[PDB]
Order: sequence, then structure tokens, then C-alpha cells
Amino acid sequence: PRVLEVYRGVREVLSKYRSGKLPKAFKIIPALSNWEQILYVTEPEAWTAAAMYQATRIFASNLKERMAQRFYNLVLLPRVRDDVAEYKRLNFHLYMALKKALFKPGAWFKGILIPLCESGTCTLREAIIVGSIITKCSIPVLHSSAAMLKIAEMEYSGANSIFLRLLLDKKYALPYRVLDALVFHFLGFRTEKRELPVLWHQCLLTLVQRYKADLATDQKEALLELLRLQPHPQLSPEIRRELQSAVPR
Amino acid sequence: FTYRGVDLDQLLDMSYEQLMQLYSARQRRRLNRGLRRKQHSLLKRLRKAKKEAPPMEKPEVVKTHLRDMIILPEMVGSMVGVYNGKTFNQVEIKPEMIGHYLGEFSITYKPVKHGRPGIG
Amino acid sequence: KFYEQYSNRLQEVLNDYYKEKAENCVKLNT
Amino acid sequence: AKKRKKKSYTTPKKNKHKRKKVKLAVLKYYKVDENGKISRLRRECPSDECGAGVFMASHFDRHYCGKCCLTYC
RNA sequence: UGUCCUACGCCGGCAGGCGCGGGUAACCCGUUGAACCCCAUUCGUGAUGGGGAUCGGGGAUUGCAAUUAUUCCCC
RNA sequence: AGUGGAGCCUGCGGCUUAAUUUGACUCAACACGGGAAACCUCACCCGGCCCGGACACGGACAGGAUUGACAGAUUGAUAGC
Ligand SMILES: [Zn+2]
Repeated sequence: PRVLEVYRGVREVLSKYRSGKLPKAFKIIPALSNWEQILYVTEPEAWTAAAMYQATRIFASNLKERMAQRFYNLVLLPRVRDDVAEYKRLNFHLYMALKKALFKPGAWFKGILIPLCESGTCTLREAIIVGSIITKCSIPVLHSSAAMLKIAEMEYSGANSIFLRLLLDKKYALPYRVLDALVFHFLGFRTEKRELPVLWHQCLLTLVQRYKADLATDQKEALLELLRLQPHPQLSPEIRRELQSAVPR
Repeated sequence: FTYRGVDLDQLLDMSYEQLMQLYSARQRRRLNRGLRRKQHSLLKRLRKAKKEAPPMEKPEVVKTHLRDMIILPEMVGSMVGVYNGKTFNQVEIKPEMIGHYLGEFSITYKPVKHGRPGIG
Repeated sequence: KFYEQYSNRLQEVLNDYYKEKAENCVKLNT
Repeated sequence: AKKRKKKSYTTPKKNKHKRKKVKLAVLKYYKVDENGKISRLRRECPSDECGAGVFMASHFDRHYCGKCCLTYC
């Protein structure tokens, strides 16, 4: 009816949005019930990066974490993956969109990071960009630990070690189940005949720099065995040195 | 002073749609299309600067970037500075020049004085 | 919570949008 | 290779605008008599979701809701 | 070539407006009703009625905006 | 048949400009960048808001850190930046 043509009009507005105030019908989108229909009327695939930054701003600011999760999984993350794949870098507006999406961390981890990791096709540039984005944002310890348990339990991809390492650089107090999952993942790399890159070695090195004081002696010797079986000419002496000069408790 | 045989007083007191017969085709087309919000905001600014002036003193200068303004008879007496891309040019609004645009009163380029030619 | 997870105002805003779209070109007031 | 000099140049950007700090904003919401009866100075929001907790910004003529933007006269 | 290409009628000096139909196309534009060329009129060897630039006024469309002439029409 | 002589238009040098954005200089430099640019298409100029990393240290924050915002007043911009 009359609502449909107004939302076609604001669809035409959002396809060319650069700056300024948006219509007030756009800002009351989360307060409505049938949001998916009017959102598909607004055609988010044809949005401008500034318009999607404002949409992420609005949707993150208005509570209801499940709906923010659905918006991040359905609209924001495909746009990010399409922009990295074609432009080989992330836009300024979309970068601040992902930061304002990390304003809501619970919908972010379960909507942006974990679906990207379980998609399997996550490239290295996407890993670097998203890891820098989680590096900039201060993250709650519970959400970071749950995401680290998630990424530890998953099947390995080369992009996963960057996320794991940049989560270990946060230097938070770690739950001991999380460290058990990390050690079990690395000891799951014990019998792999695949050549592992320097990224995996750097993730292990980071785990030994920051959490060597909270490692049991049995898993310490297991990590020494791990270094023995899967060596590197450069990093493995340093990981061995850091494991040798560690005090527990 | 008179404009198409019409003097300034009955230019001011005349309503809007009889001015849609006394301009050129361009100005009639523009004012029939309707003026933008920025035109109307500058119009309020100019009338505010005109009302808030001493009777013997000229009004305060209103500076604007607008170059597509059509001078209506309401702005005769306004003290207006127009941007030409680099610098403001301040002008009195005279009544013999109502049928013109503001932007032609601030020229956006310099007259060319040719120097001695180089190697070519 | 992570692994186990998986109108009068409307018409008033419509009227405000229509008024805002009408106020872009006023063409009437002197 | 050939390095650079790193011209410094001083530009003072210490002055930045921030909003004013309001201290103890809860005290003006309620007025309590000496017996212990609570009087609510500010209007309660009769909205769909934010009821019984959200007050009104008291304008010079009207009231405003701070979560769903409800306007009165 | 065409979903902007236009058929028809009316208002129009003319650019153009109005009401209506066809054509997502060997169908409707469109038997594409082209221009040179041909036949009659005036001009009659001069900056000429050749040549049209440059200017002065009006009018109408395109487009948020034509002032530094967008374009077209008429003296 | 012309071009080169004339008026106009376009290209390259040069001259102006705050800017008159730009690769190529006897074929393959010369209506090539589908480039017939009034906003974008612009690479140029004159102004004006905004913020620009992690880590370490020192503050504030639960006696709210910070986020979101209707109406009105401002500057050249409907700037709750
Ligand atoms: Zn509200």
C-alpha cells in the first residue's frame, strides 16, 4: 500500500546515500515486527557502504542480540566477503561498520567470526582484516574465551591460526578448559604429515610467551615432543627456550 | 526606475503568480519548478538581516555560496557577498538587475593578459 | 549460550516523511 | 636505502569538545517524604516494551521518551 | 533502431503542449513518403538576395541546477 | 578531390589561472582515457566539520564508562559529529 512506495523511495535514497540525515522510516526499522519484508524492499545488496555503516549503527544500537546476529550473518558479512574478494581491501565505511558491529560482541562472534570460520572458504586477507578488527576492539573475557574454545574445537584452516593468535594477544585471564582445548588442538597437530606454515608456529609461539605459567608438566613435555616431531629451523628453538624457562603457578 | 513599465512599489506588493508573466522564460521556468530549501533559507536570512538594521544604515552583509539565486524584488537593499570559488564579492542589490542570477556578479575566472611566449 | 544457540507511530513517521519530501521545494510561501 | 628526515611541526590538538558530566542523576527522579513514601516527579512511559522503568525528558512544553522517541504536548 | 520509437486528433506563427493507440519488434514507427537531382518563379556579376560568424531582444523543452549563452525556435 | 589562405569547432605546444587534471612528440605523437565531463563521471583548486591503530604506563568508570536520540538556536552544510 502506502508503506510499500515509501520504502521504495527510501530504497532509492539508500542506493545513493553519502552523508546527512536519513529518513525516519529507516531508523524505526528495528522497532517494527515484519522487518524482513521491508528490509528486502530496501534491497540491502544495492546499498552504499556509508548507508550500510549507518544501518549497522542503527541495528547494533537497538538491543535484541538475536536480530543483530541475523543482520550480521545475512547482510553485513556477505558484503564484507564480497568487498575483500574484489577490491582486495576493506572500505573505510565498512571497516567502521564492523567496528560498530563489535559494539555488540555476542552477536558479532556468533554472527561474523564463527560463520566465516565454518564457511571454510575464508582467505588470508579476510583473516588479517577481521583479526585486526578484533585487535582494535576491547573484548569481554567470557566472549573471547568462548570464541577461542569454538575456534580451537573446529577443523583446521590456515586462516584460523591468525584469529587464534590475535585472540591470544589480548592477554586476558584464560579459563582452564580453553587452555585444555588449545593444548589438545596442538597435540592433534602431532601426527600430521602436512607441512605447517610459519603462522601456526607463531600461534604456538604466542601461546608459549603468554601462557607458559599456567601449563602442567605433562602437557609441557607433550609440547616439547610436538616441537621435536614438527620442527622449524627458526621458531622451534625459541619455543623450546620459552618452555624451558617457565615456572608454574 | 521602472521594470516592464512596472515600478518597484507595485513590484513588492504584487503576489507571486503575476511575477510568472513578467520575467524571461528561464526565470519563469525556474520559479515554476519551485525553489529549493537552501533558496528559502537564504531568503529568511536576507529578510532577517534587512529587518534587523538601523534605518539610516545599510543592512549587514550576508555571505553565501549560492550562485543560482534569482533576484526577486524582495531583496532590493540587501548587502550580499557571493562566493566565486575562492573569494567573496560583496554587492548592493540594485533594482534594475532583478532579472538576473547572483552568480554572474562574482566572476569565477581572471581576464587573460598574454605574456611573452615560451619555447614551443 | 554459544554452542546451544544454533501502527500509529508507523503512519506518523510516514506523514513526517511526506511532509519532509514536500518541504524540499516549497514553491508557495513568500 | 636513503632514509627521511621526519619533519616534526607542532600542531596543538589537545582542545577537543566533550559533553558535560552529569553527576548523580538518579536523585531528581524520586522525592521521598520523611515517612518513606515515594513520589515520582517524572512521567512514566506507557509504551509496548519500556514501561514502568523509563522516565520522560521534561521539555519546556512537553515530554519526550528516551528509548522509543514518544512525543507529547 | 526502439520501452523509448512514435501512428492519429486538437491547441498552437514555430520550437512545442494536451488526449489517446501500436510496437519488448519481417507485424507499430515504415510502401521508412530522405537529400541531392528534375520542372517552373524571382534575382543579374556588386561584399550582391552569396557567405554566415559575432552580437541585441523574446519564447519552450531537457534535467535537483543552464548565470560563463546545454539545446531548439522567432525577429 | 582537396588541405595549407578566411569564419567556426576541436587536438597538441605555448600563454593565462587558485585550478585551467592527466600518459604519448615525424607511422605505433595528432576527436586513443567509448573522454559529447553542468552533481557523479575528476585525476585539479578554494574553504569547513570528523577521527587516525594495537601494547605498556598513569587517570576516570558500577556514586554509570560509553552508545542511541524528538523539537528549536548556529555557522557556507535539516551538524544529537
Ligand atoms: Zn526513545
